[PDB]
Amino acid sequence: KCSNFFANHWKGLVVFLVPLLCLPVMLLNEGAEFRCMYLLLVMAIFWVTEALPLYVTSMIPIVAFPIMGIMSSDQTCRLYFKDTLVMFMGGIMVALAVEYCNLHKRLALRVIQIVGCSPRRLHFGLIMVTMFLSMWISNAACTAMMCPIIQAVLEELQAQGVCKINHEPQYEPPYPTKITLCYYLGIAYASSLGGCGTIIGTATNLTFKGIYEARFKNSTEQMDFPTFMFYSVPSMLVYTLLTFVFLQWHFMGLWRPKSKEAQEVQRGREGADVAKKVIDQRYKDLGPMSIHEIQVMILFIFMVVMYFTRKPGIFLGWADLLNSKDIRNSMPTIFVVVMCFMLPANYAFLRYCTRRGGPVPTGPTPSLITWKFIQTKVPWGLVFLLGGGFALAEGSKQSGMAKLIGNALIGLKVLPNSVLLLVVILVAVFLTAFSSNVAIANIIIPVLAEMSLAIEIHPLYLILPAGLACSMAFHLPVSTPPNALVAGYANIRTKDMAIAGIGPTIITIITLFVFCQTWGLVVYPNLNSFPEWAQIYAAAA
Amino acid sequence: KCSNFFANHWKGLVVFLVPLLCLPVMLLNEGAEFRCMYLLLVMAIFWVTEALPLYVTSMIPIVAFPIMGIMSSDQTCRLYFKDTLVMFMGGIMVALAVEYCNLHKRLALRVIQIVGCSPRRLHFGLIMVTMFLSMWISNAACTAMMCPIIQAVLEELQAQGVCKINHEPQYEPPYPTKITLCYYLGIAYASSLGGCGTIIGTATNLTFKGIYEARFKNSTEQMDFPTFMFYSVPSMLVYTLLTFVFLQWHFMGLWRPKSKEAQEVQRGREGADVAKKVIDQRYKDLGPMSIHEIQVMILFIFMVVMYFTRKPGIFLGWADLLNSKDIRNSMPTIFVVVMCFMLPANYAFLRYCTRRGGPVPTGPTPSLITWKFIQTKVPWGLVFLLGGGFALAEGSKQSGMAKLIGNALIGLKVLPNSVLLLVVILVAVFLTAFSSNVAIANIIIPVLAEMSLAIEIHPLYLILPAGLACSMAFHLPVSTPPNALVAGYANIRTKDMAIAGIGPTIITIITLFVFCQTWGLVVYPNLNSFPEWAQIYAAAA
Ligand SMILES: CCCCCCCCCCCCCCCCCCCC(=O)O[C@H](COC(=O)CCCCCCCCCCCCCC)COP(=O)(O)OCCN
Ligand SMILES: CCCCCCCCCCCCCCCCCCCC(=O)O[C@H](COC(=O)CCCCCCCCCCCCCC)COP(=O)(O)OCCN
Repeated sequence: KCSNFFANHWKGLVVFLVPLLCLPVMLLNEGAEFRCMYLLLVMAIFWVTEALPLYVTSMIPIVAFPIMGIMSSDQTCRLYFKDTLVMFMGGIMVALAVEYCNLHKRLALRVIQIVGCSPRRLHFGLIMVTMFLSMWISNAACTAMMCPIIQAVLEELQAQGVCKINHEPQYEPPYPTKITLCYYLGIAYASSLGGCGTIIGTATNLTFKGIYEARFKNSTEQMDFPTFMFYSVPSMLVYTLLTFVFLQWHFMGLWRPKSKEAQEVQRGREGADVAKKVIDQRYKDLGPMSIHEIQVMILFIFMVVMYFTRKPGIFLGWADLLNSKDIRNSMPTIFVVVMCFMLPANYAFLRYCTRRGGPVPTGPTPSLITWKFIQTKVPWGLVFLLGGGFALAEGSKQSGMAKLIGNALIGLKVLPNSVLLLVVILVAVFLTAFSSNVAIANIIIPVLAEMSLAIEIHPLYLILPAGLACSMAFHLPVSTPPNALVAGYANIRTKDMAIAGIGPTIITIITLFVFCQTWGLVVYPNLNSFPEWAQIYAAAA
Repeated sequence: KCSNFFANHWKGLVVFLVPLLCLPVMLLNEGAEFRCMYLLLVMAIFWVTEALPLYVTSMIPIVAFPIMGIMSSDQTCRLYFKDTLVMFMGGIMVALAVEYCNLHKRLALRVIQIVGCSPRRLHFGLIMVTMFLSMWISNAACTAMMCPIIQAVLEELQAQGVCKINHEPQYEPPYPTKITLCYYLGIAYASSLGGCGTIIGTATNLTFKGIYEARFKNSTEQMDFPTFMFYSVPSMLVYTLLTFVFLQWHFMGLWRPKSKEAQEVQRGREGADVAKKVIDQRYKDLGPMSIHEIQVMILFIFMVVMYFTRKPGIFLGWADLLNSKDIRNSMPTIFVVVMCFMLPANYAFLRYCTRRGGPVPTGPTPSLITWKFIQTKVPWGLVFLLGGGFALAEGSKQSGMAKLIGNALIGLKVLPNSVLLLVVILVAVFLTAFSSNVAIANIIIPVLAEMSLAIEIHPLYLILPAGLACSMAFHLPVSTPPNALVAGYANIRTKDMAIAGIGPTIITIITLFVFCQTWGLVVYPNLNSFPEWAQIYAAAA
């Protein structure tokens, strides 16, 4: 029974020991940079193990930094709540606003009518629409939005009888069937993948954009919003299609002509007509567009286009027009939220003022969304988690440990650049797979910045592939909040998820390694050589 | 039927008209100070009218200020997490932690045992314990904690047959009768009143302390933690006691024995012994004190002690001990939160494996508090409200509103100082009566500071009484959240509460006007004479 104590109490022992075990690192060496390293290491161990609730560990810098003497208490508390975080919160709130009026259901059904009711065509349509959705909102919001539609469509096919929701016929909740697992893992993976396309979709893009633009004010290259799309989208398409093919083969016998599941998908092909009838009758059941949905759509489109035109390459941009003070992208999303609270819902009140119509509303007209709804659904804990990364970045920069570790990693000079790039990709993936993506990106990026400063490489040549690499996380439930939500709301098991995750990782390293060296040259032909403006920085350091 | 239109849809009209109607303010006068004036006025009129939800309107500065050119967008978002805010949020969290383990029940029952069980003594005991609890934590959490205890007690008395909580069946929610009205209003008023006690009682104290420290740094006086308590406590005891007496007279038949309420109280006196049996039997039912409660109590006391002495003082100032960089009071509360997450609940597991006596737990022991609980209880909206208040204060200082309005009120020098102080108190209370406290403090403090600079009057002499008075709100449900919670919990017709408000307002005004002039001179010696360091700023302006 001495083993059972280890079985049911392992989470506590790690908390008790790890600070004590790692205590000597401060004591032996002198500089407070070692104290910063101690804090970073212990916080990382808590993150990866999930001994404490994941959010609460991010609070530690508040007590740590003033005691360690690294940074003043007032500034450290200030660093959490920055404009990017406001953008992210506004995005989540407007996504809930979309969810309120059921518009996503209509969009899904319309796409289904477009594609048809064949099983593989169904899967392809869902993957593509999920990618398109997640290109421009929060990933956790995207998957939470889309999942109930998924449950509805497979329970409709349950009424059809082609598939089974749970692998066992209810024999802990029962294991889901291969088909259901395929659908849920597909939506999760596509949701995660979509972030790489656009700056706005996932916070990691914003974080390393901020880090790079902070370190080098004098960079000739710009990392512009249209150019970021031009770099990102082709690879995005290639590996999302490859992930589709791999997932289809792994679960449904796509390229295996003979399988028991192949008979199942052929049977699903047989009942195409009845599925078409249930789908188009179901669409008919929704009814014509209400106004409510119409202005929701208008606000969403306005928000996206208003992001697009903030000093773009082709256009002058409104930011230059309103050059009174520097305005970030936080303004449009909050503008949308406030208006979404202002505007009415049905406009029936207009009947009394001028119209001859009969009906008149009895009470106050409800607005688009109600604060009672917003409080319950949004995951408020994310603010601390996002703030922790900024706190760590600022602390590491001011304490100077980044310079120490960068000058420590100086032996890599002998290697040719391409193999160094491969090593960078591999280490970035390995680090990401064990925590939240934003935190890992904030840890990793500055030391590579200083490394490139030292080992005479153009910095962006490593920074951009690294930042793109930080996004993927495919085989840990704790790795990425969309994966956590998909673990919820369903009965997926960790081992099967991990073994399914082997494909997309291999695919994404291969495709980044291939397209970076080729496409970036077209995007930037100066990455290979070392520019003079960076030589000035090197001389400065 | 057009009467029904204005009766039902006025909230939309105010939103549509007021921003448009108040437009000429910026058009007629060129200075950006008037733009800031317009912003402040429209925000305030939205606040008082409650057309929009209270929280959402405070978002407006982060969109208005970057466009209007007063201050950059980055700074505005930075203001929303000044350390006082995280201190307040942590205070709410630890209050929930106390709530989780039923400590308040034990405290209330013990105090009831100490005082007695006669009706008037019962009411007095509840009032005193409510005040003592609200001494240290946020007011909304305090009243939300204390509310169901009163429900239980009145249910007990209903079982005894002394009185009925409901007024009458069918004379829409039922009307409450006198006794329950008295009890609930006592709870609300006592909570709000005792919140005035110390620095940590309510966000207004933190707000105006921070403003005073920011505007003036060379001043002799400091308003550290002990001195504020010394200035405040003697007054709060007096007006709390007088409030108790007034509530006894108005609702409970104190001095009028030839009244119907006198006979019911007399009937209550005979049955006091049976109620004593019920009370102490119920206390016996609750059982002995567990380790859980002991731990949470130790953490609470440790937190308050760290506040008391760590900051500069005669004995054992730990801030002096760790003075590499200045550390504020944010550390202890977040320390308590994270520590409260770390510790276990039972200790049976660890001790039992070594001890070998007693059952082995079959699962991991839960921590003191669970993030699921924190998710659904904290009023997360308060962050935006406090941020809006801070933003308004900073913007008014930056743009030049304060200097203009202070110079505009230059004429008030003719009146004697006591009369001026009385006018300040009266106007402060009247403005507090409309909207939330922290907003009024933010609007009022800076203009008073600049005016007192102009009139050559020691600024503390006015700023402290006004800051104390801003807490006092006793009339309308929108004025302060505890009133809303009470009115919602048991339906209260606002007419009765408004009528009952006439007592505490008069009592508080009189006792403040007397006790300031008496006690402040003792605690602060030089208030009457204008100090030289203020004259330096006077020449600076
Ligand atoms: C100068 C730099 C400063 C940096 C500061 C950074 C912030 C703070 C960092 C940490 C500081 C030390 C904190 C120590 C906390 C110990 C918690 C022990 C919890 C515990 O007993 O867990 C059990 C195993 O540990 C054990 O068996 C533990 C053995 C010892 C138990 C007795 C502990 C007594 C209390 C010690 C704290 C001081 C007094 C507080 C009143 C397993 O239990 P489980 O599996 O059920 O866990 C379920 C999850 N909770
Ligand atoms: C060159 C000058 C530049 C100046 C710049 C500075 C000033 C800028 C000011 C911007 C103000 C924007 C205001 C937008 C909202 C207007 C108010 C609408 C209120 C409303 O719906 O009222 C209804 C009653 O009818 C009414 O109140 C009757 C009027 C209805 C008007 C409808 C307007 C529709 C606008 C277009 C909407 C669709 C497109 C959106 C992009 C419902 O009132 P209620 O009380 O029942 O409900 C209240 C919510 N629960």
